[PDB]
Amino acid sequence: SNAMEQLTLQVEGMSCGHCVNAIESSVKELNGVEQVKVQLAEGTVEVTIDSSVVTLKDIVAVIEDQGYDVQ
Repeated sequence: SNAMEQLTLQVEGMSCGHCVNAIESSVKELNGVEQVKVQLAEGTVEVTIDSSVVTLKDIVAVIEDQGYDVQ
């Protein structure tokens, strides 16, 4: 990570526990993502990303494609 920003995404669509693993990897699998904190009960995912590699849009695009609404 060259430049890691800690971003917290509010997530509409995680009603189940399997969603946790799904979305966390959906971000994590993306090269440039450092760590992901998927908070199922809170409806937020706090991700540390290297914005010198992965973009914010990349994160959102993949997450929503997996079936989540994130702001």
